Amino acid sequence: MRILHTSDWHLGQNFYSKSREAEHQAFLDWLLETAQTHQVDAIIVAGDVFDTGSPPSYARTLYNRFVVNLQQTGCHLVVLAGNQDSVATLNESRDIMAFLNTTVVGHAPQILPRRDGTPGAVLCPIPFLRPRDIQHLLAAITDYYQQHYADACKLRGDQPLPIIATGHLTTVGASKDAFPAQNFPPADYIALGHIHRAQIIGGMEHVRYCGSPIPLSFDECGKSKYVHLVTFSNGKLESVENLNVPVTQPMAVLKGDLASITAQLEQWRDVSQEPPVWLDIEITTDEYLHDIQRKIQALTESLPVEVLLVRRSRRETLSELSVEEVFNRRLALEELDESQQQRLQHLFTTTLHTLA
Amino acid sequence: MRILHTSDWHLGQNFYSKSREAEHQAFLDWLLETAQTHQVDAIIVAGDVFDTGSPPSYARTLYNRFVVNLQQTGCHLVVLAGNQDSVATLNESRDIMAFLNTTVVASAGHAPQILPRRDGTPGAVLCPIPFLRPRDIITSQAGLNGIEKQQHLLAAITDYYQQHYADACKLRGDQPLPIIATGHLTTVTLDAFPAQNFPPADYIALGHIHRAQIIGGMEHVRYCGSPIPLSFDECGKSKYVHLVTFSNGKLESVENLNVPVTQPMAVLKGDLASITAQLEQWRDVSQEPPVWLDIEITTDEYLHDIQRKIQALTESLPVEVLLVRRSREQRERVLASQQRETLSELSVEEVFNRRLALEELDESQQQRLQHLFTTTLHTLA
Amino acid sequence: MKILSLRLKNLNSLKGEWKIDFTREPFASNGLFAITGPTGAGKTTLLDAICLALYHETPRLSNVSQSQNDLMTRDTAECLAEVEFEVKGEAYRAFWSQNRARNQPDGNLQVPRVELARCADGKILADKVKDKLELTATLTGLDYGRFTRSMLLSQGQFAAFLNAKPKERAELLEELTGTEIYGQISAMVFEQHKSARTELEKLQAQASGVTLLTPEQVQSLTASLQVLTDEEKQLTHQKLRENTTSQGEIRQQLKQDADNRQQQQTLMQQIAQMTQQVEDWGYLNSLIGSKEGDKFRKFAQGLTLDNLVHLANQQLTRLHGRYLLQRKASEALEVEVVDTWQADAVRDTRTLSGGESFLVSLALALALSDLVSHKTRIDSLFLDEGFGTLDSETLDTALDALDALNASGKTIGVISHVEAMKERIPVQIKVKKINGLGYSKLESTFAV
Amino acid sequence: MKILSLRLKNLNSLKGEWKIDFTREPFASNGLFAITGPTGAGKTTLLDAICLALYHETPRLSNVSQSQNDLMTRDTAECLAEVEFEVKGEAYRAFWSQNRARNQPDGNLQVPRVELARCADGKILADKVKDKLELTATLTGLDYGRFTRSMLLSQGQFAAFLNAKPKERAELLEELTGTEIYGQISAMVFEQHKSARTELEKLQAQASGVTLLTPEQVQSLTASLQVLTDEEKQLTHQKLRENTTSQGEIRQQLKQDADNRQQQQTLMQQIAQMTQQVEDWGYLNSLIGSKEGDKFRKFAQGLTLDNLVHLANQQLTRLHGRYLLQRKASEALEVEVVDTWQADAVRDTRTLSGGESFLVSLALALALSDLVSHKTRIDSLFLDEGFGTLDSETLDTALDALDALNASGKTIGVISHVEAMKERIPVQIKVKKINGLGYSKLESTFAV
DNA sequence: CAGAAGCCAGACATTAACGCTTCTGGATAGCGTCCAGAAGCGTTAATGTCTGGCTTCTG
Ligand SMILES: Nc1ncnc2c1ncn2[C@@H]1O[C@H](COP(=O)(O)OP(=O)(O)O)[C@@H](O)[C@H]1O
Ligand SMILES: Nc1ncnc2c1ncn2[C@@H]1O[C@H](COP(=O)(O)OP(=O)(O)O)[C@@H](O)[C@H]1O
Ligand SMILES: [Mg+2]
Ligand SMILES: [Mg+2]
Ligand SMILES: [Mn+2]
Ligand SMILES: [Mn+2]
Ligand SMILES: [Mn+2]
Repeated sequence: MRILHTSDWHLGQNFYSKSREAEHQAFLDWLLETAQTHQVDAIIVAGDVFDTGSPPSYARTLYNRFVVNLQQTGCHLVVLAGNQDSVATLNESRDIMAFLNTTVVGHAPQILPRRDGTPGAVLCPIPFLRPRDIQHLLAAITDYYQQHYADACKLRGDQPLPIIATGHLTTVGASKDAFPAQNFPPADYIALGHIHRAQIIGGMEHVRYCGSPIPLSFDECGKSKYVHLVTFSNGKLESVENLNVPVTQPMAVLKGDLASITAQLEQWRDVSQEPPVWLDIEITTDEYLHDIQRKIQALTESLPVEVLLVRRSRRETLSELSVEEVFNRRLALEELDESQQQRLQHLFTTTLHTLA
Repeated sequence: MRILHTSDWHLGQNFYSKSREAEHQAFLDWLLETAQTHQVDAIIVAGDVFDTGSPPSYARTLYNRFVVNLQQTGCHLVVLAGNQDSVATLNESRDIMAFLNTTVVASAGHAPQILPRRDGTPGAVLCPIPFLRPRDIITSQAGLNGIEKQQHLLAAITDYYQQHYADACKLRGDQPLPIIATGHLTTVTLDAFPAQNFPPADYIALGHIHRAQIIGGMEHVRYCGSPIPLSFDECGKSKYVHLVTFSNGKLESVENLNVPVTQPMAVLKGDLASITAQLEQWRDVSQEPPVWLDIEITTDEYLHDIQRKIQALTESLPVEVLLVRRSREQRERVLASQQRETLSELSVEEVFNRRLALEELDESQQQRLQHLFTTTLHTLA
Repeated sequence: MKILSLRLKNLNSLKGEWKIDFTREPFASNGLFAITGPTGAGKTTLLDAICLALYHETPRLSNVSQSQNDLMTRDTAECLAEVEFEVKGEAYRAFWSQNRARNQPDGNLQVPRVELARCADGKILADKVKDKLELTATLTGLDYGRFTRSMLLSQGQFAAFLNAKPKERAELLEELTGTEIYGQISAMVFEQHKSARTELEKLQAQASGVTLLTPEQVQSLTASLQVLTDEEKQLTHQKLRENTTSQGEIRQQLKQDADNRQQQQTLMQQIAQMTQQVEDWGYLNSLIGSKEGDKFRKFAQGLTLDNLVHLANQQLTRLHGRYLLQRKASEALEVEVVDTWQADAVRDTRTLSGGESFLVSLALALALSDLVSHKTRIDSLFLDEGFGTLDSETLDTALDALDALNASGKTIGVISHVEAMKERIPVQIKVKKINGLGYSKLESTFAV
Repeated sequence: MKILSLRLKNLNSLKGEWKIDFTREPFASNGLFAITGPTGAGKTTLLDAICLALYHETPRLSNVSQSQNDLMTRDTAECLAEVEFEVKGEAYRAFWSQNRARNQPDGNLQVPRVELARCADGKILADKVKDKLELTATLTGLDYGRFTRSMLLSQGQFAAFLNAKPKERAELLEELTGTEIYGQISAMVFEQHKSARTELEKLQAQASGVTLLTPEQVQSLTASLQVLTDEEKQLTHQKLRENTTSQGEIRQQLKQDADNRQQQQTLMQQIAQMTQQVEDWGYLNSLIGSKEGDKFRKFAQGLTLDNLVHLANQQLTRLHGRYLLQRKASEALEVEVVDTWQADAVRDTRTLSGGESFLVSLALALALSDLVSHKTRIDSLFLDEGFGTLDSETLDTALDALDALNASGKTIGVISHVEAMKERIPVQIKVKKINGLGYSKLESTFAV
């Protein structure tokens, strides 16, 4: 039995005063076409469908159109609640979504039917376990997963249905507290999200990272932009497959001196390709931002490229400095001592977290 | 054929920081029960489904629950766009509401559609006209005038209605099917819509007026009105929802259905004694859901500490005071004084008498105030 | 109040013992003159010198004191400004000076030295800053807030009086023509009302600080007394004290509850009695004012404003027949212009043109100065700027009006960058820069 | 963002409909132009149409609405103002209008009708005030607040930026550049501190509100208990009843006192722990954070005021080389003037002459306009009266610097009264005053 | 060098900047509901002003 795995869609993300409508729609259409071609049994997503708790209108339209197109396929879709994503906006359509042959999410394991309606496998729906819902928290999440696995085993009994586990968390041994990797319940396949970078973990295919299907940042613009296919054979794992995704908005990163980068922009000399290439600029010179931007605009206005941000690799503009750095600069006039500064920085982190 | 005529739901509206979710859910379940009882086939709401462009989450949950519950009966639902709401917020669910046999016609340019009956036979022909934003039907032109815009917009909307009515008539052809048309505009401070310019359709559903009433004395143009009171000027009035009987392509009759008042409201006018007397009448009964009350004080005396005196008067009863008002509008000044008087030779007693002469008190508190000011003046000598 | 002499040292661009006196022939001929020169030469400085000598403050600097002093010329030791003025029939002298740490071009600033004395009398009327301010205010009849918009009209703030909020506009009219008691009585009334209200609030705190036993608790305690007493009559020594001890517990609680209610009942009686009085105190406060003459001060000064606008109308008709002024039907102290040509337009001063607003402000200042001619007469006027916005076909009429005023004993000294009056005004105090050295000078006849 | 057209009717004093287009035989080049005429002849009205039709607020009148519409000329019942402007190679169109009751010269007013539209497609993008005033700001990159001090230096407000309040300047800088996250942090830390302080209170009040028996009374009750205890052993039945009854009164008093004491100890432990909590927020609220985001915003805007003054110095060097602005070490951010001629003399901005202050303000406004250049380009500037105070040579240098600036895309418009400057300027939109009727007219090529 | 004018270090009456509280006009209305703006009073650290100890120049 076949499953498509994806996570960190992050619809409605304003990428530096830009939009993602066209690339989101293209990726969704590609996903539908691939699902229809491969005759996949069901679709799973590991949370973080929306950027924030109040996504823009077009994100809702994209998600609804995706679901409507999925209806004609007849497959099964399960949606989890992400970390930044609030469950309030997901629970709104829960009643309609169930009527439209898809499930959204404390819950009980559910049997996943095949295309003909026969029971194919069982999944473990676990949304983002909020600390209010549940050292102590590590044991809480561990034995919560243990209880869910016990419930799934009780539901299975002697049935040949493979067990699938879902979750939205980070684990040890992964790179961009942490649930230990070895503490996983003995399930056939466990799906993880919350990390846009797909990577190997645990040495066994029972736990795999799908990552994000779209570039959330220039740092993650690498080739590892895959979507995982998991296949099953008579109740046992068959193989794991990875899918290359198309790109409708290439990302380019530039670094070096002004002369070197100006030479680099000559590669895109009036190519006139239909997707405008978005540029990330990293200049090592000491020239001020307010006029180095004018210097860059003195050349980019003719090329078929668009400039997103300018960064100096190391007076200075507020865009160069972060909130934590400026707050630390504010603390230079006060006596940090030993604990006062620790308490103040912890409280400032709490305030910046509770602001959004 | 039976159809429900309602509008101005205004879901998620905040009324003096008080939510309307309870009464909205009560009306939704009452409407569903009435639909099941009367065996309706299609329901039309004539706009203002959402109070704001970005309604809160619970309003969306209420709307989804209502549409899910209406799916059980199998009846058709038509959702009209108002002016307060968001066309994008309606279109984000218009695409998916099609699978539920419900239609959202927020976007302009919607073609007429056949309303099927419960037996599957063609019942009527829709003319689902939402609120016509000027940005979707007219084009800006220079060399304009102050009042030319209103006439141009009126001509454009009249032409749109004429064209849509003609298209609906030619689509229905010759079958004796009733013609239904929606509307979310006011109809006869020189901004209105002439009554006679509506096409001679079988029945016209007009909204955006919270008071249910008939326009121009013509029987097939009706204002559904609000489902629940939305301000203190309609607290004492009963809201209505219309059902329409259709057969053989012609209108037969309509009947008004009283809306239960789950949250009673009242308004008070008068001086302190009258307000207290009217407020104390609630001591007999015990309202488990608190009753919302308005206070409109019309007097001339000070009433020091209104916000505490009213609270003390209402503390012993489950009467939630929401707002107060007083006839505070008053101007004060020294008159011309014959253009000859000067402050140097004028007396403080005279200026005090002039100040008090503007007030409506005559002797009762006048003597006490005069004695009080004499005492105040005597401490600086 | 006409100025007799000026003397400055190291003020702004100017550097070194520049003394001018109007007793000489060129200034005593008519009393009207003009000042010109390059921008920044010191045209405003030589007019701000008298303001400093009189009120220890400048229109451009909030204050000058032992700190943040910067009015002296850069890299100098001592700066002083001394003036002589005649109030009534006698001339006085005002003096101000400031020194560095040790007369070096750098160091700490020392406390200012002030002396107000009578000319040719040798009597030091004052030797301290505050006493000097009080004495000069009493004798001249002009505080800074009245002088800086009745006698001198610095550039940029000429429209301040028309654009002044009533809170600061009413104070000037209160200070003029006497009658300072209105603000005092308003402040005192507010203070006593605040006292009579805060006394009642504490009684409310005591009212809600007394614990009262509920009627259910009262009856339950009383019911237990009957149970304890009845079980006693059913009779051993052990249960005698057992019921009796519980009997005593209930009796005190009822006694304490009665005592708690007794204290509350008396206090509620007291609260009721002074409640009726504080009601009238608040009612009076609602129409007599609070704190710094918030209300009823404008009510008192409306008549003075009416007299001032009545005089300003007759002066402005002589100046030019474009507008008339009268008080508008608003609670705030406002004056609105009347369009003579339309004969019906009633518009507020906020919509006036720049030149017309300047003319209205000048007319108001002249009428205000002439209003207090009875006590502490004012016979001087200075205009830093404002004639620029006027065209040649109206500036001539303005100069003719100023000449008509100067026909009397009043002395008017104007400053303007416009060359259209270089021949109208005979006397000019030329000011020159020096080769871009950063300093400036003037005619050698005034140097010392 | 540059202006391509204008239209008005009965705006302030211009009866009939008038329209000027900056795409004709005049204005063919981007050369600077000027408007001249008699004072008070609607000279600023031509500059008021742009501001009104863009931001619903004239520089003089605070707002225009159904009430207090003093803008309209008398004996008229309708007015309107339309603007066509271009940005990023595309053109838009703003609009504003208002009528009276039944098109009569008297009666109440109607709600103004507005419009924002694209001139290419012909569709409209806004029709309500509350959305149009935000969409125009988002599109042009500047709202009324940034407009009035970045591309329209109205008469009398040229030095607004220099003399503006530090909070206003910080708000302007943060609104022009940067993200308001600093403001939200500052305004929210104070709310958290207020919540913590309020919840800390009402616990001390509860602790102090419960009456406790003093230790002497506790011993007095205990002493009476043992005193009543001894004679009951020495004991009759009636005596026993009254004796043990008094024992119960003391016992319950001691019992309730201990219970009341125990509750107070519980509150003290929470308050003592909470006193450790309150310092978490007190120091944070003192260092940063306040209502409306003042302290943290003012601290953060220094890093961008440094960039702004760095740009301003470079701009001013070619305009007036006598002064170089600097950012002085002040808690309230301010610009500091450094004198080149006086050997790096440092002094406050408030002690500057009118012309030099105008130059500094103009340089700062120009640098502020050019700071947002990388995001959006502003190619218009209409400086109003106040430019004529300069000396001829200084005015000539300023005009030459403006001409040098005009080599770029900026279409500078200058409104003043200098005869030499008006002769020098090629294009003049002359206004003709009427012969006493009170109205004004334009050239016959503009009326329509 | 002895002593006086000048310079440097302490308490007290204003004062200007938030902050709270109340009141009100504008954007919507078949002339009604909040949202934002303004005015006025209360707090408080900051500051100018008056008063008491060291130090260089005149006799
Ligand atoms: N400490 C100082 N050092 C040098 N120049 C100074 C100092 N204080 C003030 N100035 C100069 O004094 C001049 C005063 O000019 P002002 O009389 O105000 O001119 P205007 O009459 O044109 O308004 C200015 O040029 C100013 O820069
Ligand atoms: N309410 C009004 N009705 C008619 N005309 C008015 C009204 N308010 C102002 N005006 C006219 O509008 C003119 C505008 O002056 P303006 O020329 O723009 O100023 P400036 O001369 O400072 O540039 C006024 O001088 C006056 O003639
Ligand atoms: Mg000057
Ligand atoms: Mg002007
Ligand atoms: Mn993610
Ligand atoms: Mn997440
Ligand atoms: Mn409505």
